[PDB]
Amino acid sequence: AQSRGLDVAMRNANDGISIAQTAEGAMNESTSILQRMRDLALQSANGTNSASER
Amino acid sequence: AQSRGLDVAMRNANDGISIAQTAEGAMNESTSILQRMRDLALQSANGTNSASER
Repeated sequence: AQSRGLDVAMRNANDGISIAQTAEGAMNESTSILQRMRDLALQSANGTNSASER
Repeated sequence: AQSRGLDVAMRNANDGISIAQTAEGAMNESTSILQRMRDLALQSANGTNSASER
């Protein structure tokens, strides 16, 4: 019984690592988007931008 | 007469071991069923199961 429980525990831990991996990948995409947005803001901060390109 | 009684006692004891064997086999099946149910519960105790899997 304990060995079967251990196998089930390994499967549960693998599911946990998989869901963590999926979350990590989503966060990677989000971080890339955030960095792009930060660069956009920094570019907008330049004085010579009139209003339209802003 | 004692010899006849001894034969009767041997037959009765053998019937008893037969009953014990049948009960033991059925209870072995029951133990297997309980082990499978325990595995099912441990699997369900995950967090990555939403609702349908449960």
